[PDB]
Amino acid sequence: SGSWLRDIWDWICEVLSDFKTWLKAKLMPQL
Repeated sequence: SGSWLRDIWDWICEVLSDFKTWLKAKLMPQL
């Protein structure tokens, strides 16, 4: 089995989620 891509998504989604909050926090001029 691969058993490797699952580990990559574990840290990729975590690091990506943190940046999403940082970007969304300064990307809401008009809502």
